[PDB]
Amino acid sequence: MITIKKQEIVKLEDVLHLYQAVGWTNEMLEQALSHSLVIYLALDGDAVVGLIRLVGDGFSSVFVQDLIVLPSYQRQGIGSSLMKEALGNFKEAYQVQLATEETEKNVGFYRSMGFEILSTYDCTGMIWINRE
Repeated sequence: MITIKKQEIVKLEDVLHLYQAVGWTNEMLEQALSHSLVIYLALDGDAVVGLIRLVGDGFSSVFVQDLIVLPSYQRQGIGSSLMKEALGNFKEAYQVQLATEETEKNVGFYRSMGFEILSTYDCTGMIWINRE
């Protein structure tokens, strides 16, 4: 049913429906898509139903920047598949990280993928809020 395909060029038109599906806010994104380490798509025949996008230097640091499945699919291992194929390229990267809404669903899913929350190690993510 579902195809996981590595992508070399990803144009925003072909994936904008996925970001809309979550949405939206803010594009930097057109530019971002060219400057990522890797992108995989999830395909239901010809339909684009999921995306993973990794960023970073690819050696010391890799970040799971976008992980999207259409909320209409899901719970059939699409997110897992996307994660396992993309991260397979980076199995020796020094640190691999991500930031998520801290819900039981999100956290339970990333833990099933082998990720742990930073507080378990007395660490924290921080985000730039005040730029002046």
